[PDB]
Amino acid sequence: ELPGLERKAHECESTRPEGPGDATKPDELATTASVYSKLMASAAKLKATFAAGDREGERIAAAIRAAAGAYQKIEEQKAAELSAEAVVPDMSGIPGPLAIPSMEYPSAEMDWEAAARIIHSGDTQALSMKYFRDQWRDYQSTLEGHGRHFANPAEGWAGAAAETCAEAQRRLSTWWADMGAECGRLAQEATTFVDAHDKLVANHPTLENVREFEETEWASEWDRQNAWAMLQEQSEDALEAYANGSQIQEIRPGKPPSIGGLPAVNDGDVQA
Repeated sequence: ELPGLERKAHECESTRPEGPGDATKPDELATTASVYSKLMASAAKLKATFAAGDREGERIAAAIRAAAGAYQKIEEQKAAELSAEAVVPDMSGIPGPLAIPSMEYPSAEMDWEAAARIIHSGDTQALSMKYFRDQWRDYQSTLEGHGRHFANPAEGWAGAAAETCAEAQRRLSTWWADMGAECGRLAQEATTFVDAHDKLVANHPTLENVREFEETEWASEWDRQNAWAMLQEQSEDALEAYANGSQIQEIRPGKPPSIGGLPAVNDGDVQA
């Protein structure tokens, strides 16, 4: 039994804390739909990548357990019952890298009463997306804490295999950190959005603006017309702000590093 090595291995398979959940768009405007699918696409892409990383962390655990099996083979070839060649860790039964689903990425007038309706037929506070944003943001730190599971090499283990695992462990550890920064990246892109949406709600004519105009007894058509003109301008001006002020970026996280073949292991690799 090689408990230092099993510990490292077990550490490596560690359950990754849950990613952020589903969000829903706050309304039915074209802008909203376009920006929303892009954030959903970005998030989709990250989950698929973290799953791939889950594989690598697990491949490493297998690597270490394979070396461990190799070490026990060495002690077995200490048959003092029959009275010291290096052994290659069996990796012929270790899962390969989990493929990252090649899913593609989206990319992009009406009267004010209608616009108003659509807007206020939705969540004017965009809580699902604010929540989505909140979650992704927090996951940054979490994913950083997660990578700490790999940062430190098995204790009392030296040799080429042990340094091979170490370097691979460090690369995964750094990568989970970088994946954490991608969370912060998504969240800032979400924030760009919910803030812009918030400005639209704040500046587009409200449902009160609608009734106030529909229930007004207008002296003439000139008064009624000129009063409409101003709310159609106000509608269009806020909606173009929303369109420009909400355009956002595609999150493209890099594939996790993989560990590959281990060398042979020797007696005296592991502490007594």
